[PDB]
Amino acid sequence: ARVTVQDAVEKIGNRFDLVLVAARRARQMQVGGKDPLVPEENDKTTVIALREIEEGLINNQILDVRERQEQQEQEAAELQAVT
Amino acid sequence: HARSTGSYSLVTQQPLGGKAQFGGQRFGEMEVWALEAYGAAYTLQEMLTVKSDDVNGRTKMYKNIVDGNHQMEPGMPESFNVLLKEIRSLGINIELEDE
Amino acid sequence: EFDAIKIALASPDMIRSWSFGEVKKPETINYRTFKPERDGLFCARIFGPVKDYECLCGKYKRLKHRGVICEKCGVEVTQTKVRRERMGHIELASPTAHIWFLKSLPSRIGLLLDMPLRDIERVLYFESYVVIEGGMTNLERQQILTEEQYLDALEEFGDEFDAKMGAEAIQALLKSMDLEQECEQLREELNETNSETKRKKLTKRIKLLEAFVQSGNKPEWMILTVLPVLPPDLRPLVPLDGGRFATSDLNDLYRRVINRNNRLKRLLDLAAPDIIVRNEKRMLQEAVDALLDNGRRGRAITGSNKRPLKSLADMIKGKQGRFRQNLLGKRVDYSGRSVITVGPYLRLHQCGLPKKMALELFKPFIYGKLELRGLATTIKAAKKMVEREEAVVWDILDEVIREHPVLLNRAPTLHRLGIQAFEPVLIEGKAIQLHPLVCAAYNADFDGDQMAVHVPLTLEAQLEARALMMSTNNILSPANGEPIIVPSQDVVLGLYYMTRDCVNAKGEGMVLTGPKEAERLYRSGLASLHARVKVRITEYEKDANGELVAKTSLKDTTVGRAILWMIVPKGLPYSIVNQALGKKAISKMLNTCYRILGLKPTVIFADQIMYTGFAYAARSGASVGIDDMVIPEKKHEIISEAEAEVAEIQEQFQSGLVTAGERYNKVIDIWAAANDRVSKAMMDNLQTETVINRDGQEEKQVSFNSIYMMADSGARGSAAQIRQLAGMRGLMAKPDGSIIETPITANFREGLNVLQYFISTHGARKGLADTALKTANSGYLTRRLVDVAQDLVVTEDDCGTHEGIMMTPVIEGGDVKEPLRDRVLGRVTAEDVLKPGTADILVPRNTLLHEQWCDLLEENSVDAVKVRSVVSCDTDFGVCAHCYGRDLARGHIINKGEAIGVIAAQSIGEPGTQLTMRSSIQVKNKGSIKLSNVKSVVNSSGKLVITSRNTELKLIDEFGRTKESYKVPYGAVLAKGDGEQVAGGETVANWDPHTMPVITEVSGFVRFTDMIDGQTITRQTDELTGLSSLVVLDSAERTAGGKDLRPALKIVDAQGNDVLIPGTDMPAQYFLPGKAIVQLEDGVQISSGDTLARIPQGGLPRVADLFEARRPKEPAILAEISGIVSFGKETKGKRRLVITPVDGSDPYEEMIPKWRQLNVFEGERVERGDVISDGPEAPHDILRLRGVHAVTRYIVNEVQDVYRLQGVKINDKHIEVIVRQMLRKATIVNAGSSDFLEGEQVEYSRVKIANRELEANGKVGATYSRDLLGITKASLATESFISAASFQETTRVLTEAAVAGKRDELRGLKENVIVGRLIPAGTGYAYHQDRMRRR
DNA sequence: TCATATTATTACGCCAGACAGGG
DNA sequence: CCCTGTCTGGCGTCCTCTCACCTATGA
RNA sequence: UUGAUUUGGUGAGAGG
Ligand SMILES: [Mg+2]
Ligand SMILES: [Zn+2]
Ligand SMILES: [Zn+2]
Repeated sequence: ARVTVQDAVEKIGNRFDLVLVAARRARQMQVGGKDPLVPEENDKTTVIALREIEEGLINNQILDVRERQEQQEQEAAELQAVT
Repeated sequence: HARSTGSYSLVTQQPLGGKAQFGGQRFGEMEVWALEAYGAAYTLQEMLTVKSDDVNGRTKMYKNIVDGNHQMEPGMPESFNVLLKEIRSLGINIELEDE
Repeated sequence: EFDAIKIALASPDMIRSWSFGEVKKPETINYRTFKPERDGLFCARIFGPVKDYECLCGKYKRLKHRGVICEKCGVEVTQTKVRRERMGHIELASPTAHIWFLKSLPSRIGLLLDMPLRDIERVLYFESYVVIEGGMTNLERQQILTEEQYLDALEEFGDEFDAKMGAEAIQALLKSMDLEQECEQLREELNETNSETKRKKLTKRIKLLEAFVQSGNKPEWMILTVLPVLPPDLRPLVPLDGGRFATSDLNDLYRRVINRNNRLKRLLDLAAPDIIVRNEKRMLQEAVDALLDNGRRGRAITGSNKRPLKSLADMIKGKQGRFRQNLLGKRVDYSGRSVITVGPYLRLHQCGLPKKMALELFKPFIYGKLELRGLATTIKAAKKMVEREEAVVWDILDEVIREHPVLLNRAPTLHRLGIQAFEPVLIEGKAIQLHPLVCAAYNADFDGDQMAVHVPLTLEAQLEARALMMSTNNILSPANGEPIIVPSQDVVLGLYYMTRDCVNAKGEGMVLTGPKEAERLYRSGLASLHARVKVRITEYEKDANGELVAKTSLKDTTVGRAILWMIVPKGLPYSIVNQALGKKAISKMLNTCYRILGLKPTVIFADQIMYTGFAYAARSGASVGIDDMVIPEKKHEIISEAEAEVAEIQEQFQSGLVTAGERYNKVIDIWAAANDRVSKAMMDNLQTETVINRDGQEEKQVSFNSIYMMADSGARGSAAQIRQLAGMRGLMAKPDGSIIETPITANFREGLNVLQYFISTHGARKGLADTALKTANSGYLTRRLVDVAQDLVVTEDDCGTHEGIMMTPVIEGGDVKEPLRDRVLGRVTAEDVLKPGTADILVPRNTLLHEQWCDLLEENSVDAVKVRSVVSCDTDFGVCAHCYGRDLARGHIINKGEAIGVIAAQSIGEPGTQLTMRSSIQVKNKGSIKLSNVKSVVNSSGKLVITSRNTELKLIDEFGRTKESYKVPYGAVLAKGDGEQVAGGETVANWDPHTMPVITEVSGFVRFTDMIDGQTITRQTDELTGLSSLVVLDSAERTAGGKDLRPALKIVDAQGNDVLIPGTDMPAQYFLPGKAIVQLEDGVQISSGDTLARIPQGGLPRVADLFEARRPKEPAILAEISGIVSFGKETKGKRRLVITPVDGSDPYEEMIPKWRQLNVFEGERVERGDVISDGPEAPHDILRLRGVHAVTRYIVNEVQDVYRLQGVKINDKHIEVIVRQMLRKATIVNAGSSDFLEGEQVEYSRVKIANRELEANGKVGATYSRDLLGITKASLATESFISAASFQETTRVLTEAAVAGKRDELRGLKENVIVGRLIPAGTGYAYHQDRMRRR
């Protein structure tokens, strides 16, 4: 559940970047393909995003690392499927 | 009273006003200043582009909501292009510059 | 997608390139059928087909050949919205000059062709002729010609001679006007003249002459040749309910211009005579000028009935144009509105929202959910399901609500706490249930209020509603540090009845093993809620580094304090509940909980406070009766003693012993004294009326009277309201402004009779009229403030400076009003504060001063802190993060991005409603004396008299801080001296303001220099005393033969030689001013401190006159340069004053209006920032004389005095940043090696980055001068014309921007609210960082 | 029905900004 | 020629709800 | 491809 986002503001200390990081993550869960890193208590993708932020496993650096890993996986998939 | 989507005016692309006309709430000037007072840049962007005026934005948004994709494709408000044609209908050459 | 918006003039080639066809015929439509007109205003070929992909007449009724245009239709083939973007053009037969460039004040064609507006209009309305390159005749180029002047010239210069009229002639003049040539001439003219007026008249003409050459704007583009017509879709022709078409006003305007243009083409075909085509072209000129901006010419045209019809400029300007009505504020889908109600079961992050509104606002989410499950197929099926409202869509609705916030909004939103985001809880009902604490943020009572709900659609908006705008996140008001979720009215009564005590109850003095059995003894019926009792409580004090240490003890407390201790979180001490808990105490309870335990315990503890307050206020049964308002038994004898006193005064009035004004003053004084005595009688009779015994004799206590707990708790009520319900209700005042001598001796529990209620209605009708007219000025003040701010975004982290204003505590002359901890709380210091002992680094030089630092400042008794202010920030285009300060609603520093101009403007203008609209020095405390700005001398008796007017008398305590301050005049009798210790209440100063002392420095004999009785001075021997005095005349009463004679007194020795000033070689002569009377006559030896002559003599519009920076009517005059001073010419309009500096150059002077009582003598040396007369002082003089920090201290003190007189807490950051936005423009003094001009006004960030990129080179920079513009002149003088056009007058700003060819690099908040994109402040600051990086 | 085209009331209160007048 | 009355323009609060009323002419 | 007119504008009154 969710009442305040205060710990998520503590771990991403800008309070304006929290919205952007959790929005990037909640778009990775909504359309999205991806599955959450945290157990869901029938919370929506907003609260699951912020709840991932509070326990310190999603920030901007982890999302860019995962997207570089997916870009390398697509690169290796294209190279190993064609050649 | 409540409004999700219905009819609008003629001159402008914004929703009608009142209850006898099935219309939405005027999100006035001081509410825009109150959203600027927070960091509500995306809430204000859908509050004056998708929810109100931009016709391509609101049809894409209704289809995006009912597909299950909360995402806005904003575009430019229609009443600002109405402003451009009313200013341009003077002897004034107002434009929109480089990419 | 696109950068800046460019505005320029419209060439006739550009207007033909916009166009799609010439609009000929004025015929609108057929009107008997449905078809339009071919080819009239609403054409087919010129614009497009009414129907989508259809020839209106007949061909193409499918989707194959989109474009073909047959001869039978003369129609394009595209979309229904294609006509909204397409515009037509009217080939104006006769040229017509634009009204926006002919009447803009100043006119664009008025200061360009060097011709007066009057003469320009004469020729323009076919009433005067104008010459154009005549030839070899005796006539100028600008000189005009009349009928008689032309007739004679016609017969004279019949050959080479040109003299046309109207726009045609004007056009030629502009067309044949070598811009470049004029530049040099004008520039050379400005450098070959000294005329002040001319200089300004030449610099304003050359500025608009070189600006036209810088852009691609031609001089012949001012006159309209190819008038453009607005798209039909934008001038819609819809019928109302009936059979007629309600036509727009622009169709009347365009149809008249086309009717007249067709008539003028036909008359130029037929070769009508001169006067016919002059009237025809003049009617076309007036028709075009009425189309563009109606009513700027003489009385505006009208269709139905006498009301004028609305033109294009009236579609732009005004409160109902496009900016203020459709681009800044829009009507909004997914929105709702209903009446609010309480619902106190809520947690403060959630609100109640009805099921009917919830099913209407969330129709697309329900459609998406229904389509996901598989219950239905097509969208229609889902719309039938929710139109029928079956049994399965309510589970769908509870599954779309759950974690989806909504924006509740009360309709007059003044500050940012009036839009807050909640989570819905569904309501059987039709009313929004709103959590009560949150009401004190919205200013929402429940007397019929309404609120709007808005739905954040996208995912970033749901996250902004949860992470920025959630109601748990707004628990501190952004104007200050005070909590805004303070418990308002019922809950403080429940607490004040709960945590209190009485001297005997059930369970007096029994001992309890915990708070749990305290509540168990209250519930079972064995003790009372207020019964004093030793309990054993375990308070957790967190004295280690983040570790909570338990200490358990026995507190002598009550039952209610233990029950309320069951709700307090762990870290707070027990002494927060040990007192009686009114409203100030519960506010600081929540404030100490927020400062210690953070946010989440403070949210859950605010809810538990509200729940236990409501529950024990329900258990209290705290009614109000007729017996609760206890009448004083002493009230009738007080009224009879006052009646005996007015009887004595009127018996003196019958015998004429006293005056009438002294009678009125004595009656108002005794009724004020009797009113205070009646209030003290009732206040004793309410505050300690209960007297109950305990085990023996009686003992008194504070009362449990109901109206007294409603007053003492601070729930609702004060001293004045409870005074008017029991004691007499004062002396009400008539609308003349003066008070009424017969008061209203009857309260409300006794009956008012008729006259007393009528006087009461005077006093209350004035208050209702004041609020209902005050609110307009309060709202317009908030508008001007958020449009001068509008741009200022926290955009750095350190500006890298060492300058900042000097925060001292403010002291008016009473006790120290606002302590230093209120002013330097959460503001980052400029240099490191020295500890008051000696040279210690107490705090470092860039530390935020939160509460722990401010307590270590209060322990050391720190004098004053040099702290960083927003007006000293060195950041180009924004404010750095340290020079702002603390976040104010967040504990930390301001984040990179958060818009501080808008929250500051709202925080100053939001209390605009609460504000109103319409001898010697006696010490109070006991301390040490200190003097500043002092040059003094010891008199003969010993009292240190002062030879300086501007001396500040401070009372410093034994610790080092400054506790008192006063202003002591020139020549006062100080009972004390420098550095001395006094007693509390001892008089330390004395003077006579009705007698300006002309006291000396040295001793000697007195001579009358230039003092001749008969012309200079006069003989007026005193009547009632006999001790005469030679009365000095002024320079106006004596005649012109002796008017040049200046009477004076110069002190000599026993021989006659001039005793010199100690320090110089100049004698001490004192020139006597006008209206003086000589006290000490000739031959009398003098000393210091003895006179040489007798010289006899605000609420809200104050806030407006400080921010708008008006001048007062009689300003205090100052000196622009230091040095010696003297007088001048005898009364030619004014009386001169010449200042010659000691080392600096002489030629500055000023002609003082001689109606002022001056301060300076002839032998006085002045300084910049030193006063010459007295009264109010304009801020421009502060800015150009003392400094920037002086004017920002002047505005923040002169407006915190209004906000403190009415009792509103606002931090000074907001006034410092609106002061920054006032003085943002500057003027050049020395142009230097840059590209500027001499007296050009340029904005400060521009000139600073210019000479900071030139000074980093070898070249030395440009030296500016700052100027203070008032807020509406400063927001209309911006480098962004949309920012200055969404605000006041759009005509002036759009013509200035058009003829300058101005460009709007958007870069602010309101340009991006207009153009429809992300704000460059909040969440969008990362987006604008990205876009500014990727260029 | 289908072109023809504009006249006999006053009663705000500052507050800047530009303009002819005169010592 | 620098003060100066005098005249002309340009402001004047947001949100909402109910009702009625809408150019004359004319061979 | 499955449907339609107030906003426009005035005046008066009301709510917070
Ligand atoms: Mg109310
Ligand atoms: Zn066709
Ligand atoms: Zn700074």
